[PDB]
Parts: sequence; C-alpha cells; structure tokens
Amino acid sequence: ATVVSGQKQDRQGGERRRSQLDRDQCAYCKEKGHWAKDCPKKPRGPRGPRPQTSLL
RNA sequence: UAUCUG
Ligand SMILES: [Zn+2]
Repeated sequence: ATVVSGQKQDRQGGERRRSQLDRDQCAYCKEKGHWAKDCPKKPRGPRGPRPQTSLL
C-alpha cells in the first residue's frame, strides 16, 4: 500500500499577481528585508522531491 | 487549515 493520511487534492495554479514583490522583499513569507533564498522560514531545500526530468 | 512566482 501507499498512503500518509487520506488527502486527495492537486492543483498547479495560474493567474496570481506577484503583489508588490520588492527587489528587496521576500517572495515566500512576504517579508521585507530578506530574500526568499534567505527566508528565515525556509527550513531546508530544495523542496518538492519530483524526479521529473522532462520539461526544459 | 501545505508561501522560494524575483
Ligand atoms: Zn521570507
């Protein structure tokens, strides 16, 4: 078998403004001062283990 | 009630 806990959802997403994403803001928490790559909320990356080498 | 799109 294979399951973690029910759940049965999935979505990519489209239309979605990038707010006032400042050149010195965070595109993760939405903070200002640190970058997403420097987001203090980021535990460890990369995130999303998807072995799909077909897109380029 | 699962945020790196810059
Ligand atoms: Zn952040």
